[PDB]
Amino acid sequence: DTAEKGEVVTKAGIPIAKQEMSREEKLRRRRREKERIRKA
Amino acid sequence: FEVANVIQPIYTGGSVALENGARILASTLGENAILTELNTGKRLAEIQGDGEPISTLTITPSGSHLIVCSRSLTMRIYSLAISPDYDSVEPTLVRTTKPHATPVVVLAVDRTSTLLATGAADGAIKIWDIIGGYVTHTVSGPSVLVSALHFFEIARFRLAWGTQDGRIRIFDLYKRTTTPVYAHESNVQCIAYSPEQHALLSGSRDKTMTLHELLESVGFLGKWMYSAGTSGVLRIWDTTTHHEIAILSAVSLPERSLILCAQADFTLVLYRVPPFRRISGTHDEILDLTYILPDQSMMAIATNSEDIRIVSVKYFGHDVALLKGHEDIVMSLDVDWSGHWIASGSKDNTARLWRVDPANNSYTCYAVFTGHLESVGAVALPPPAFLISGSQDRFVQKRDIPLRRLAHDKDINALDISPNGKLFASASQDKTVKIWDVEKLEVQGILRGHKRGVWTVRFAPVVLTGSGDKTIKLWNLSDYTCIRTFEGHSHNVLKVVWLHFASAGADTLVKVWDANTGETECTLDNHEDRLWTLAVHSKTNILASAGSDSKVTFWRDTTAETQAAAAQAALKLVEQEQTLENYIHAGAYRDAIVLALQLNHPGRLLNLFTNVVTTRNPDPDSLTGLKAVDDVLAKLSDEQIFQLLLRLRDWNTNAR
Amino acid sequence: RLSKGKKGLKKKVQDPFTRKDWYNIKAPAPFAVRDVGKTLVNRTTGLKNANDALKGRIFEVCLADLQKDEDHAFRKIKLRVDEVQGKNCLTNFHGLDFTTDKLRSLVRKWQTLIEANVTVTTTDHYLLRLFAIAFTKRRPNQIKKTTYAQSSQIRAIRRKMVEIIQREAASCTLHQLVSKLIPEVIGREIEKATQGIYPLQNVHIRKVKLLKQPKFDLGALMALH
Amino acid sequence: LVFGVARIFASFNDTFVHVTDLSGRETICRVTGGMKVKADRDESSPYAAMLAAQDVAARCKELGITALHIKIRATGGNGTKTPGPGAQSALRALARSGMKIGRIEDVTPTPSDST
Amino acid sequence: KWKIEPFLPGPFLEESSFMTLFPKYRERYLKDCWPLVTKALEKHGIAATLDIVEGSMTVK
RNA sequence: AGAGGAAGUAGGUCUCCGUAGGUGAACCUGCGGAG
RNA sequence: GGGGCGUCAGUAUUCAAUUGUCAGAGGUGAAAUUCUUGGAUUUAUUGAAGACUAACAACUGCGAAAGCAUUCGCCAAGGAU
Repeated sequence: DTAEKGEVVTKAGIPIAKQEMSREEKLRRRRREKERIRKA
Repeated sequence: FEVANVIQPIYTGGSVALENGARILASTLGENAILTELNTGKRLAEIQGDGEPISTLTITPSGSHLIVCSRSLTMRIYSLAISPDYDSVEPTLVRTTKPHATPVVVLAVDRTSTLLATGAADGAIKIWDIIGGYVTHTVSGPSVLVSALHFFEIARFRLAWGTQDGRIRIFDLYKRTTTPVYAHESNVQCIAYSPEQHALLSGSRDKTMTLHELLESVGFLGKWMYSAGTSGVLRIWDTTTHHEIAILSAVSLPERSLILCAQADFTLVLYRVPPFRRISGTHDEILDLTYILPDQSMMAIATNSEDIRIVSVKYFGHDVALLKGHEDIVMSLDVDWSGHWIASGSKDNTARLWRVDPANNSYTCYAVFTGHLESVGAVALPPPAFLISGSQDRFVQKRDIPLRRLAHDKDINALDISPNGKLFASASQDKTVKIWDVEKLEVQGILRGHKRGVWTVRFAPVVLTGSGDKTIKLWNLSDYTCIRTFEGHSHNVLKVVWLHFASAGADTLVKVWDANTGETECTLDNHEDRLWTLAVHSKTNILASAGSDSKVTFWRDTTAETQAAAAQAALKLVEQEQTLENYIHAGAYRDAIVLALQLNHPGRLLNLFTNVVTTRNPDPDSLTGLKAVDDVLAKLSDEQIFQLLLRLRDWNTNAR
Repeated sequence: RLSKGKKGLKKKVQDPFTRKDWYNIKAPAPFAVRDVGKTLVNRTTGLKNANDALKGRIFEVCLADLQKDEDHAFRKIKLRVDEVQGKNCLTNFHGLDFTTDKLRSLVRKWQTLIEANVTVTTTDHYLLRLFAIAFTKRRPNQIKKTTYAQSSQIRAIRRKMVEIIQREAASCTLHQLVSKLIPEVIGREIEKATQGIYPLQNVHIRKVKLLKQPKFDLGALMALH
Repeated sequence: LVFGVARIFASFNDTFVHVTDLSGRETICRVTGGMKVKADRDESSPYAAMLAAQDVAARCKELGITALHIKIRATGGNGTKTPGPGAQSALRALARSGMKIGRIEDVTPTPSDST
Repeated sequence: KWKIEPFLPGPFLEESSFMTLFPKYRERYLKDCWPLVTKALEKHGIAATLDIVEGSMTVK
């Protein structure tokens, strides 16, 4: 809620941008968010 | 879409004032007060004022003060600061006082910059210092409405006032005694004085001046009297024998020898003393725009001023000419697609066809059409081929240049031709659109209906109907059904123009979109209250929007330019992202860190910083291990320092 | 803020107060003050000179500002104007009207009003109608609540009312008739002469209407002013 | 003090602030109630009457009469014989912005027998 | 748009006055309910008199 | 224009004085000066 | 303020005309239909038509009943004393 527009923040509290993030890490972050959504 | 440029009101209703520097000019629009240079025409400044309409303003011969008084009883003085460049000025307030119990209607400022006199509606008339708020002496008290004043000296100063009845009274400021002259029958409009001749001229509404048709402004130069009244003509008279040699106001510069005419068409005419240029004050309510020439340098606008004005688009404010053939109100307007023929429909029952001669000052109305008994509402054009005229009544007509029919029940609205001239459709208030054969008297069919009442049709070089509800439809020739329907407006639409589509509203917004998609592309929000008509540049995509408000806004397309900018931006982005990956792979941590701070994405910047603080072979004097990274951290800019700090708090959160 | 109109209806606005001039109004003879106001009329030229409109108009003005006495806050008079001078507007009597506030302020319950109308002609051949109203007097030292006159008594009162107003308005000219209308001599004499039939609380003349004036004579019309 | 006669037609649907000379013939300046309010619901409102009275008093003080005799009326034939809110609010705003008031009278058309 | 403000603060040249007439059975009740009426009309600034002899209420 | 197939991306106070006007002795406002 | 016939008025409404108009007016809880720069609604003055007789007007009057309220004239009739 207090991050920048282009960037995301991880669970570690570190800003990483969606542009510099690769395709494999994008897929893995989508899978982890979908795993949390399935848990809830 | 960006605003290419606007044309704006300069004058509406109130009093105009000229400084002895004939560059600057202060005029009124509504409640506001706007001052502009005359020669370059750009907007110097605009003071807002209070909510009530402004009554009277003046500027001193030295353009140092601007004194405004509204219809609410108030008076504000503004000091002005002019640079060597006359392009822009800043007005700042000095004094706000309430002069009398009634709002003042007349003001007069002396040739020197030290006294201004003001005259009210009850008759209480006073004199004030301009540099500081005084009443240096009150002169009459409230008797009858003061309609004129004049400051003069005899070669200490004296001031003359002319009342609402014919009473001219002169007093010395030092003697402080008023003496009338004989007194006069009706409303004296203005008083002027010649110091070369020791002579007072009084011009009045009973068509007389004392040492016609009407009188509004008289004055000297110079030995040549002048007069302006309801006749519309300025007349020049000799001083010594009475043989010679509407208008709301006229002032006398003559050291610069220009006389300004404030015509009650709300126009400003510059006359030379032995039509230099004219500037239209307000295009009051614009009924139709049509963008005319072969090269399209000169748009013809049409409004309530009982005539048409041709003003240039390629100084940008100068009107080339004025063309008057109609009698009542010019209502609609249409040009041939092959150049030189413009045609005008009117509240007068006559319609007409004018030539446009571009490389001359010649403009003629040489084709006229009697037609039917009601107002010719709209004109359409396929020497031109012929003319199709519509009507306030149901009588639609078609006539050739060197036939009638019944179409609808109510007043019809708009008319448009195809570029090949085989089809023709008409639109009206009884929710029908009618296409018919244009050569014979035959009918090709009928559009089924647009819910309330259809306002504008358009042909695609596919027919477009804009209606009285908040919808707009696209119909065909083949089935006579709507192909497309669109919503999204908040009032009437009143004009649909083809691109190279766009639609104005009556909800002051003009919006563009495309037909095969069918969803809204962009919306445009410049204007004041209303919007009426749209013209288009025929070569490129430039939209000219005008309405009941007097401003006309010119928009140009920028989509190709911003697409080229986004394309080259993505080119530069992929190039510098690859050189960042190259510097990371090569181990050039310095230029890698510079390029990462430029590319603003930090997940790689953190890895570069962990590497440079653990390089395993650090320089002993260096702060972060590398002298080059020390150099860039020393030579960082302010925005890069602040963005680095905004990343440093996020890296400082993590204990790793 | 947003307009509402149809296509091409707002004409260019012209100033209507260039063509207007003021004209002071003088009242006729029997009123106390003469300057009563000022009228904004159109500017004279060919094709309807403004003196025709000034001959046409009438004014309605109260009697308090005429007599300078606020006893007559009611009884609004009407002034025709038939003559014009230089910056001047000479007037004549046309009618005399109450205010409807006093017409409500006079009617009470349990008492009778008697109304009477006459069409009388003065010696200057002006026909005019006089409408008189007369409310019944509640006698002091009485106990009964209703002061009702009988119907035959009302008819006798109305007969004496029309006899008085005819006999005391047929003999004088219009200027003497207005000079008798101003301090209400007629209502006083009706009150004095009807009290042998049934006493009347207040007799007023509520309307005077001038129907026809067959003469335009500047001699008598200026002998007024 | 030049007395102009202000006809205030206060109905329930719209209020008419109208200013004439002493004759009744020559209209000086009128501002209706609905031309100052965007809503036909709130066309007859004290705010509408206040705006209309302020505009009328501003125009008549630009002309310099500064004194009015006020005649208030309503729909009186088969109507209500009572003025709406426009009368009270227009007279309040009219004398609150200058305008020494002279004589007030409520001249409603009262039928002797209508239907 | 509909709310009306109380008047915060000589607006009369001719001293206006109105009258109405009442009968006797109302004269009793008006005579012993009048001080409330003239109290509130004095708070509004208008003098209110009652006349039991003629039977007339006047405001001025 | 078409159902499918396969794929990718997501800043002048106070006081005084001289003025000019206001409703006048005084007093108020505005200005120009001195403490 | 019982009935018939005539007559006299009074406003108000509608319609029309003459001016001043100059943007809405009208309805509604909101709206809409409608009338609206050839000028609606409004302001003033006249003219015509049809209707009805405010306030007075009631723990009343008259008529057998329904009913009957502008003034004046005529015509018979009726009640009580």
